[PDB]
Amino acid sequence: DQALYAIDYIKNYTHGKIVKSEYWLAKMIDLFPVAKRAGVSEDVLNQARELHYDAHLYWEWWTAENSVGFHNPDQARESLMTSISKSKEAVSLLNDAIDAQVA
Amino acid sequence: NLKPVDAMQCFDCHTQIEDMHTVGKHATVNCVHCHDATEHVETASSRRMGERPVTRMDLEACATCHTAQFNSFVEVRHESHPRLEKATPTSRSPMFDKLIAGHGFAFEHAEPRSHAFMLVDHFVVDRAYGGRFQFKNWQKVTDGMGAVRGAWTVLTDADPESSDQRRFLSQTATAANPVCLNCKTQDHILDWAYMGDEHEAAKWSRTSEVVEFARDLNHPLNCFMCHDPHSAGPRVVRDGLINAVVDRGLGTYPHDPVKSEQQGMTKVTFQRGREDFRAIGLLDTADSNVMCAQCHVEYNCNPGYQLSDGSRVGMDDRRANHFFWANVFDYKEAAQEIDFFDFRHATTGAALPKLQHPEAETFWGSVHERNGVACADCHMPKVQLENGKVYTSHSQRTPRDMMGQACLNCHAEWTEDQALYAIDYIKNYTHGKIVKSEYWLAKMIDLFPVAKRAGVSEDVLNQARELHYDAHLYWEWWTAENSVGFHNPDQARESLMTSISKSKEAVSLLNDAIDAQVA
Amino acid sequence: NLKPVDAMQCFDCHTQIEDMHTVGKHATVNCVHCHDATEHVETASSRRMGERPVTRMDLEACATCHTAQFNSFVEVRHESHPRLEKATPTSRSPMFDKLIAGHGFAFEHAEPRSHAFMLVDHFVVDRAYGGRFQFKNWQKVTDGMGAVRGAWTVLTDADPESSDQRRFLSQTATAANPVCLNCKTQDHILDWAYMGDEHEAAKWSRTSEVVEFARDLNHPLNCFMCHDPHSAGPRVVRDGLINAVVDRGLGTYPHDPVKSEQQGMTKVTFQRGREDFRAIGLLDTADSNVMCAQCHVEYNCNPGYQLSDGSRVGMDDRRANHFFWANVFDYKEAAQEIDFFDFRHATTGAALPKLQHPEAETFWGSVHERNGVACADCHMPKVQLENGKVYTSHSQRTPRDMMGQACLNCHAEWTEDQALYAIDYIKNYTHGKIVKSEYWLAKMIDLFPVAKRAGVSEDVLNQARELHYDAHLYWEWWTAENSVGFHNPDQARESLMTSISKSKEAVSLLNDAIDAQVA
Amino acid sequence: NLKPVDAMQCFDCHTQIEDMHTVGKHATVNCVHCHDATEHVETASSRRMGERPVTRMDLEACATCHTAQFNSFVEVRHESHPRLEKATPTSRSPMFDKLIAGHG
Ligand code: HEC
Ligand code: HEC
Ligand code: HEC
Ligand code: HEC
Ligand code: HEC
Ligand code: HEC
Ligand code: HEC
Ligand code: HEC
Ligand code: HEC
Ligand code: HEC
Ligand code: HEC
Ligand code: HEC
Ligand code: HEC
Ligand code: HEC
Ligand SMILES: [Ca+2]
Ligand SMILES: [Ca+2]
Ligand SMILES: [Ca+2]
Ligand SMILES: [Ca+2]
Repeated sequence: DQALYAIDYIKNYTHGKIVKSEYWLAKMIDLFPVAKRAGVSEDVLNQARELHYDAHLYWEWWTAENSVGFHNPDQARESLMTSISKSKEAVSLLNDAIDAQVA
Repeated sequence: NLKPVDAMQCFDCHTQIEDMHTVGKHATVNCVHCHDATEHVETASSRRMGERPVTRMDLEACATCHTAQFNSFVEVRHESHPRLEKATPTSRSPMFDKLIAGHGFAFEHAEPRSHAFMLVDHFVVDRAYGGRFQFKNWQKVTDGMGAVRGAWTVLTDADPESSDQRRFLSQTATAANPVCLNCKTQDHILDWAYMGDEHEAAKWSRTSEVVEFARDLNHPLNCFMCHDPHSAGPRVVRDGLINAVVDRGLGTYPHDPVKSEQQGMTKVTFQRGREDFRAIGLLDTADSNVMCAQCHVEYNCNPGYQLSDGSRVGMDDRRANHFFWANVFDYKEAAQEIDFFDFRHATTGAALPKLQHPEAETFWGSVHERNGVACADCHMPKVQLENGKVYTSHSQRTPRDMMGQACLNCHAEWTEDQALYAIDYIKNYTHGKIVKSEYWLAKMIDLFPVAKRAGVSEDVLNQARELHYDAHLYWEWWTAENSVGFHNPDQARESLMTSISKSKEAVSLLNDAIDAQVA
Repeated sequence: NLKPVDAMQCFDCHTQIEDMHTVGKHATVNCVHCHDATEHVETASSRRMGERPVTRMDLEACATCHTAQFNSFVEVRHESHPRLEKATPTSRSPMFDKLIAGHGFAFEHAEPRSHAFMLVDHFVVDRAYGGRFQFKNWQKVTDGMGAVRGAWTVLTDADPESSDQRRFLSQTATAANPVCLNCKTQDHILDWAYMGDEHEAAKWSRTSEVVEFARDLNHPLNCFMCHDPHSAGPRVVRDGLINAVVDRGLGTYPHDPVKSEQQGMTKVTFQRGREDFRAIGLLDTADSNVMCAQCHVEYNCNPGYQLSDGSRVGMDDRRANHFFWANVFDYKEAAQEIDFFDFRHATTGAALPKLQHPEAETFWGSVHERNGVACADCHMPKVQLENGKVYTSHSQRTPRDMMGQACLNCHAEWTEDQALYAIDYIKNYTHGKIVKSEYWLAKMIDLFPVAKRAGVSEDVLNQARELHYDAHLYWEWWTAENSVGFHNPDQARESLMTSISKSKEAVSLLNDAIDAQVA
Repeated sequence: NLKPVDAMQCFDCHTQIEDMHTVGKHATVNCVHCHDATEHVETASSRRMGERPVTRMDLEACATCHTAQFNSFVEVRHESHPRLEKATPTSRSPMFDKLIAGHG
């Protein structure tokens, strides 16, 4: 029971960071149509697309991998925190650009 | 081997301890079990401490003569899933990230696990210390006995050379402050003045550097939090609780003056240099409702802002250590009474409250509470033995693990499966209304950017923000509270229906205003 | 609530207690936990007792600070079948009635059950008090906690107005005497002189009226039988054991002088006025082999007869309280040394020994004993806890209930089923040889009436009687011993083959003599 | 205790019930098990009901002679989770509120 509990600690923690990475990716993705329709420049959209590559990579590795973090818990944690960081940077970029177009 | 000291010599100075120790069930328990005071005795005067004696606060100090209670307390319930994030589709609050955006809990909020881990879990959670403290390795997460022995036996500090709060991992927060620690440990009981006020005799206070404070603390939920070590009689030590019940005269049962008198609290104060320093609350009866309410309540333990003018309320302010001592329908008035809110929502801009596990305030007025039932009856009942000396279980956990003692002794008309079915009926119904409240809150929140970008007036947005306060309060109480409605099902239902009503009113307001701007 | 007494004042007289109490792990344990000495202190001098202080012998005196050990001790093992007669085809000795005829054990001899019941079971067995004492009703047979609280809380006396041993039911015997009680209780520890010799300061002795003595005794297997109450250190209190080990110089391990020196015993005597009165044996180490040997040995605790001339040896004689402290192959010589036998066989007329549960003397020289294993390793091991303070189980019972701790910790090469299979191989083999030994003993016994009636000479019958002594000894050791050979399988095998050899020799002798007379 | 009624008297009016009752496996089951019709019999005509008889519709009316089927029917399956809302992430329709908006 102690060994199973140790596995579940890692899987539960990793899965929560996968879900949070998805929340931030989804939040960024939903801003793209709003930005395009508001007249945000291709230069800004391309900057956001470059951030999307990294936000996607550092998340999808972990939904693709079958151990839910168990095989390398510190690596999963560092990667998923990077995904979230990249999405947040993209959300800020797009929101600011949308707000400038509207004003 | 321990050698007894002359307690009468101590009592020549310590008349308060004499009055307590000589009369209760620890009258034969010598001071040497918990104190090393040789140099203190040689140097103290009637008014000055001299050399400070050593006081043991480890739980093993009580385990020598009370092994059964200690072993029960340190049991790890492996079925209480560990490090399980609440903001996921399969846990308590699927839309928590959207609803709580702007608050430190967004960084991590896991479900509770067994009491042995409370202090280590406080130190390692991602929202507390910027990831500074971690288990030594991932095997240590199982070690309840090690955590009890001391947090620093199982944890590391990423930088022992600095004491500032900062981020060591990118997606962390630094929400921890000294007030939090009062619901994780009382190792600091002699080093902390009542309420965490500045005091000459206090090493630590509300305004301390929390990283330095953390390093001085070791043990979870000390045995003496509910039991006076000198009299062995029932008590509480938590300052904010004593402040609500006694200082503010609210009583142990604010809705019931008679029960408050029968089951009351007496405040006892201890001085340093003849100035009030610390306090305890002795209980009239061994009332677990009040013992557990030292921590299982809604509280302030953090900086915030004034509702009146939006200005900062810092750790230096008494409001940073506060027990509201109010049920869900009295809470808004209680927060207005101290002119306080917690955070501004990141999307809506609304001033919002942050709610903490309010089991004690939720239990008031429930069918079980009105019938004289208390937390311990369901969560730490007497052990049943075919042959043996009965003692009280100290493994505070769900009644599902001990249904015979926790439920069926009172409910003779039910089998175990029938009692579980009754619990699940209430939890299933309540959870569906929590999910529906989140759906309507999320729908309202998503309209704020659309309204702002459409040119909706600040007057209309401010009206919606006022509705957001209520929609949030009447929802979050129930994701914060751990029983998923069981502790007071009719109250949960009325509150969650109010949340939904408030969100719907705000959605209608915003949609109409957006539509007018567009036309 | 208890109020502590001034222990230093006691020590002004009691220097022997001071030297024990101040040094051990009970230095902080006040006398008031076990003594009521107020009127004693008011009236005593260092040379005059004054009023006799009260001493507590109840187990709850220890349970107050050691609940885990107490609760483990009082557990009832329901799978240890109760009141199960050994003289039946499905138990230990199918032909016991034929083989033991002439002895009191023929009236009833049940298998042992849990320790909580030892004093009540002694009082109610059909062989002991003529049926005088019974459980209050048949429900009380389950009440281990009640028996521990006191025998007289669960038993009745058929005639409180008389104190003579007599039959109240027809098929009972009156074998009980005061020496028996020393292996059931030590409630009388302050009222019984060493060995039960007559003494001015002793209320009770070997020659007391056993019904009166019985009425004054309450508790089974007191906690202080293995633990000194003043030092908390390991000891024995049983007079017969101290007499064998120390007075007679045999040592704790008669077959190993080195182990006897490393794991020895120090006799401590306590005086009444100028005179030696009682004694204990303090142990060098916490050696359960010697603690359990206070009772699990072969003994005299009864009147008998002399081998030399057939004369009666009564309770007044020192031989009526005796530990032989000899293995099966040394026993005959040990009994010759004191010139003693137990009974004359009802059919054969042979002088015979009666054997009592010789677990300690059987265990000597076995593979486990030679490897430093002790009774507690298999029968009261440390508890294993995922999280908790380790303590020693006090539920003395078969290892089958705790195979992980009792066997598999040392035998990593085995599963539980493999270890059980190895135990059963030995018990099955040993039991088959016990049954064969009984077959040959019964065949011999049955020839005695045929031989007598055919006019076989007394010289021949006497030769056969001398063979009966050995055939008996080398069989009954193993029905008396409770492991069915497991404690020493090679010795059981050698002894049982000797029994069968002796019976076959007697059968041949008698058949030949019968045939010559005829055819 | 129940006392049987004269079913043939009923059948004088109730030919449809006669055709059904006399032929099936309840031909020996008396009307009193399910109907109290004393005042009805005294007041009815061939075409008018008169006083309305009582008709039992409780399941225990069948349980007297068919206890096994009744006991099987009333069993509660505790594993069939009660009051469990379908519009939640862990049930049948996670997005039900959005999709059904406008319906009760
Ligand atoms: C008079 C000379 C004293 C003697 C004798 C003992 N103590 Fe004391 N103690 C004394 C003072 C003036 C104070 C400061 C608080 C006050 O009452 O004014 C103390 C403090 C303590 C404490 C608290 C220590 C802390 O960290 O805050 C303890 C635990 C304590 N003292 C214990 C103690 C013991 C066990 C004594 C007998 C061995 C003893 N004290 C004697 C004054 C005097
Ligand atoms: C463990 C079973 C203890 C026993 C035995 C004794 N003390 Fe104690 N003491 C103990 C604790 C955990 C604390 C911290 C405060 C709390 O309320 O839990 C204390 C504190 C004191 C103090 C300080 C009181 C104050 O001014 O703040 C004093 C003066 C003190 N203790 C004295 C004392 C004496 C004299 C004892 C022998 C009679 C004694 N204590 C026993 C734990 C335990
Ligand atoms: C042995 C030296 C002890 C130490 C160390 C601790 N306690 Fe104790 N406790 C002890 C005794 C002999 C008793 C009386 C037993 C009886 O029932 O007569 C107690 C009692 C308690 C109680 C019950 C009090 C009551 O019901 O009024 C409590 C709650 C208790 N003890 C708690 C406790 C704590 C928290 C300890 C560590 C600070 C502690 N005890 C140490 C003996 C000993
Ligand atoms: C021997 C071949 C092993 C196997 C099979 C398993 N584990 Fe292991 N584990 C092993 C070692 C030598 C270590 C390092 C410990 C040390 O010596 O310092 C570990 C470590 C772990 C950890 C901690 C991982 C971390 O990142 O800190 C965990 C949580 C753990 N082991 C669990 C675990 C599980 C659940 C296993 C079965 C699936 C398992 N281990 C097998 C050695 C071996
Ligand atoms: C008493 C009024 C408390 C204050 C002050 C703090 N916490 Fe707390 N905490 C308390 C309880 C009763 C519980 C269990 C019930 C629950 O809903 O969780 C907790 C739990 C935690 C946990 C574990 C669960 C989690 O949220 O991840 C952590 C990590 C935690 N608490 C941290 C924490 C912080 C950082 C605090 C100061 C900002 C704080 N707690 C104060 C009771 C009380
Ligand atoms: C409050 C959250 C508690 C903590 C911390 C500790 N105990 Fe406790 N204890 C608590 C309750 C509600 C009760 C039952 C009181 C009643 O009469 O209903 C107890 C009881 C005890 C006792 C008395 C004997 C018994 O009933 O078991 C003892 C000796 C005891 N508790 C010891 C003890 C120890 C050693 C603790 C730390 C491991 C401890 N308690 C903490 C509530 C609380
Ligand atoms: C019986 C009438 C109860 C009383 C009195 C108290 N609680 Fe309770 N609690 C009860 C139930 C049926 C549940 C749900 C348990 C389940 O397995 O579904 C709870 C839940 C909690 C929890 C969370 C426990 C968990 O799920 O692991 C906590 C922290 C809790 N309760 C605390 C608590 C407090 C502090 C109480 C006194 C104010 C209290 N409970 C009383 C049943 C009962
Ligand atoms: C000298 C004035 C004494 C003081 C002070 C105490 N005790 Fe004593 N005790 C004393 C004597 C002379 C005797 C009799 C010795 C003899 O020769 O027989 C005793 C005896 C006891 C006993 C044994 C009683 C029995 O059943 O045989 C006990 C248990 C005892 N004393 C306890 C005791 C306690 C606890 C004391 C301090 C409270 C104490 N005694 C003081 C002489 C004196
Ligand atoms: C509380 C007032 C106690 C009473 C009553 C009894 N015992 Fe005790 N015991 C007590 C303490 C505080 C300790 C020391 C704990 C430690 O490890 O520091 C002990 C110790 C023992 C031991 C172990 C001794 C050793 O290893 O050297 C034993 C065997 C023991 N105690 C037995 C015992 C008996 C038989 C009692 C009834 C006569 C008894 N104890 C009462 C506290 C208290
Ligand atoms: C209610 C209809 C009962 C049934 C069913 C069982 N028992 Fe009973 N038992 C009952 C009573 C009222 C009594 C007498 C209690 C009293 O007033 O003294 C008993 C007694 C016993 C006894 C003791 C018999 C004796 O001769 O002393 C035993 C051993 C016993 N009961 C056991 C028992 C068993 C095993 C049952 C199921 C087969 C059983 N009882 C059923 C009341 C009732
Ligand atoms: C210590 C050397 C003992 C003496 C003196 C007496 N008995 Fe005993 N007895 C002893 C042990 C170790 C056991 C358990 C092991 C076993 O083989 O039984 C017993 C058991 C009993 C029992 C229960 C089993 C039974 O035989 O029915 C009884 C009723 C019993 N003992 C009675 C008894 C009598 C009457 C004694 C004096 C003639 C006597 N015992 C002395 C250890 C010792
Ligand atoms: C001999 C037949 C014993 C009887 C009677 C009692 N105990 Fe015991 N105890 C015994 C052994 C062999 C041991 C282990 C010694 C070792 O070091 O291996 C113990 C130990 C204890 C202790 C120490 C703590 C622990 O290891 O659990 C205590 C406090 C203790 N025992 C208490 C105790 C009580 C309360 C008893 C009466 C209910 C009791 N012991 C009887 C052997 C024997
Ligand atoms: C002719 C005088 C009748 C007699 C004899 C009985 N019934 Fe009747 N019944 C009669 C009529 C005209 C009606 C109205 C329906 C129709 O066929 O036109 C009824 C109705 C009933 C009903 C239905 C009652 C209802 O609530 O709708 C029942 C259950 C019924 N009748 C039962 C019944 C019984 C059991 C009789 C013998 C005891 C009986 N009826 C005789 C006319 C006549
Ligand atoms: C006793 C007075 C009965 C009452 C009341 C009810 N039923 Fe009955 N039923 C009864 C008998 C004697 C039989 C025949 C048994 C056989 O197999 O011979 C039946 C049969 C049925 C059946 C089976 C019919 C078939 O297979 O054709 C059914 C479905 C049935 N009964 C249902 C039923 C209902 C629903 C009742 C309450 C309205 C009811 N029965 C009452 C005897 C009795
Ligand atoms: Ca939990
Ligand atoms: Ca709050
Ligand atoms: Ca047995
Ligand atoms: Ca013998």
